[PDB]
Amino acid sequence: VYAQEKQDFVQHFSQIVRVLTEHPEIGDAIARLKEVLEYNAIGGKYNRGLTVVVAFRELVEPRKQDADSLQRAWTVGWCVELLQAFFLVADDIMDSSLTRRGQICWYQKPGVGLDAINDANLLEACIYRLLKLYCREQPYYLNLIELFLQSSYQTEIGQTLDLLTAPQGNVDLVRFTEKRYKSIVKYKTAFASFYLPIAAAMYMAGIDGEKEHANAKKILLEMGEFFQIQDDYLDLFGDPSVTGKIGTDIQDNKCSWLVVQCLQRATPEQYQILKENYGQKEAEKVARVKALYEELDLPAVFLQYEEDSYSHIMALIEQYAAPLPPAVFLGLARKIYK
Amino acid sequence: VYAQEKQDFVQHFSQIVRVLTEHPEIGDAIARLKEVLEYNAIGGKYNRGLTVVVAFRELVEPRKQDADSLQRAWTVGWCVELLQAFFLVADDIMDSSLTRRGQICWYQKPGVGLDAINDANLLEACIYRLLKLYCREQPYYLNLIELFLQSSYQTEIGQTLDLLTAPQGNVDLVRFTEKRYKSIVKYKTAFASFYLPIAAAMYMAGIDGEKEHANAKKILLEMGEFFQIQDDYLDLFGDPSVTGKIGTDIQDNKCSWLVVQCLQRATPEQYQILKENYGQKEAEKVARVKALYEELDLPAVFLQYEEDSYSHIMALIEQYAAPLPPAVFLGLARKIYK
Ligand SMILES: NCCC(O)(P(=O)(O)O)P(=O)(O)O
Ligand SMILES: NCCC(O)(P(=O)(O)O)P(=O)(O)O
Ligand SMILES: [Mg+2]
Ligand SMILES: [Mg+2]
Ligand SMILES: [Mg+2]
Ligand SMILES: [Mg+2]
Ligand SMILES: [Mg+2]
Ligand SMILES: [Mg+2]
Repeated sequence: VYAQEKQDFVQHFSQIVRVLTEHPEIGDAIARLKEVLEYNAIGGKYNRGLTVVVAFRELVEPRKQDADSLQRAWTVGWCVELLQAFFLVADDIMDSSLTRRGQICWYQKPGVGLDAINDANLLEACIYRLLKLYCREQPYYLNLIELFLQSSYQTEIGQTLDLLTAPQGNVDLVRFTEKRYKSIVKYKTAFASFYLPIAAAMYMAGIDGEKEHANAKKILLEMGEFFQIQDDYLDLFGDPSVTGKIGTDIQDNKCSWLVVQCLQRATPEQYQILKENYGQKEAEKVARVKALYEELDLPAVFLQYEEDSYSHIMALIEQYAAPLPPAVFLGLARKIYK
Repeated sequence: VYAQEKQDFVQHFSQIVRVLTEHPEIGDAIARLKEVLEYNAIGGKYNRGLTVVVAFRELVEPRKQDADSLQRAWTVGWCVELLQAFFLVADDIMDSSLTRRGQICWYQKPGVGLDAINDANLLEACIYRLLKLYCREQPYYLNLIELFLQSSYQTEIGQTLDLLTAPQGNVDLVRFTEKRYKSIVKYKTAFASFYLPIAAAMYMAGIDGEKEHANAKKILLEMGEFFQIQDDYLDLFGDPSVTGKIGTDIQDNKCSWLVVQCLQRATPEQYQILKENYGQKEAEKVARVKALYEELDLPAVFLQYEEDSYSHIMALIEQYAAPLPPAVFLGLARKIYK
């Protein structure tokens, strides 16, 4: 059912690679592009890319869903997956991460290293190549170009706020507030992970109205915040065999949802333990932070937050879904809430 | 004269920064964006950015050069400078460079490091922000967006070929051929440094014809090749007080014009010296390579190549300038040939 939706989307990847890797001496760069694409855009759940396709099929009249229109829909879905790949290749370098999607991070691969910086930019370039190849004659062409560009700018502003609040070797507990946290996740995750795929399908369906996009945004940016909060919870308490990646938030001095909650509940003694042990590479210091989170019942605080968040997002769907089919937002809510 | 053209272009930078750095909690990210912009887009000769303005003034009828049209011209000129800044911030990381434009490389700055990866992407994002803010209602809007996107993709393919031919710790003398060299520079430099600013002004002047852009390209890509050959010559034989940067091509195992010329002229003994000493960090090995280049009269070979190249580019101007004013290409030829 959901795995069959997944299978149909994945089966289009081979064609995406062929169209992108189709001049001889430059063939070595194209062979490297193929390796970058295969290593990084394949191995995930493809939820963002699939959201484009599922939303498109639910927003466009079935008699208008011809072979070429569906081809454009899974191409844009794959552009969303490429945008995620570009950001994650770079994010893994800047966060000093080890693994991603069950394998070593592209930059950690022997023979890759900081050449991954240019590889990340190539993934970004592939989006606009695919949009030109498949959507240049469509009335929503410029809307899609501007949407991917604006989503990248917002993510990058978010990444800047994330990195500025997490300086290496500096105590930044005073800056780990709820207000700072909400602004970081709004920009670094909410815009590109949730608004982008639904907005892309909306534009392809000819739904270009400011009011409709603003209403969809009201639901989706709140869903984006939950998704990042769950990502911060899983960084420490998730199973790496399930998440496919090793957590680094504590070592990286990140303004995680966990540290924000810790500081709101900590006694003066607990604050001192957090101050002495946070943002450092020493395994025993990281372990001390985890023990403090468990002492403050942060896993239980997360489960209560997830319940309260799900009800809030469902209340936002009742308020702002119209005139779009509620199934567009309910499908996405089912996939992110566990 | 040329310094007054330069001064007028530089005086618009303060407005570019204000428009880009104009939401409070996110203010810290905006303050970082301002620091990235001031450190990296200021300190150069601004030749690419000025080329847009000079070409625009020479291609557009003076009665059509109103205040708003000129404002759009120096804004696009600054978008070209931003594109260069994005690529150079990243290139300095991947080439392990120390200095640029007379100061330490942005990534080498204490407190910056690999966060410069996101800073480079922010510079790239600023191009499309400025194009939307100043050119969205112009008929050449999409032509400019697609031109900057295509120029970035070609540069990135070029950067891939550059990095693949220069593996760290691997002997790659067999791959340092004239054919490989010509393909690397065509993509990594020629397209974005020479075709882009003239094409941008051409589109702003309403010159959008395939034939006209192809003719301009025939001159400009050849000029781009010369510029990269001079860049490779200056990497070793240039004065860092004049170039503003320290050479790393020998240490980085790069397919430089110098090593290509060395291999074409080397005796079996000289080839062995090059093989033992190229692509390594040891100062005495780098010195041994430089001595071999001087023994093979490569500085004299470069001066003869520069003379032969200047005559060839001037012959290309006589063939392909029409119907554009030859001054458009002659101005650029004067600034790059020393
Ligand atoms: N949002 C980008 C990637 C992350 O979610 P990830 O946990 O590295 O996948 P981050 O926590 O670095 O923000
Ligand atoms: N073209 C990009 C930058 C260079 O010219 P630069 O010498 O680093 O300025 P490269 O030699 O790395 O190609
Ligand atoms: Mg990360
Ligand atoms: Mg991160
Ligand atoms: Mg995370
Ligand atoms: Mg360099
Ligand atoms: Mg380089
Ligand atoms: Mg160089």
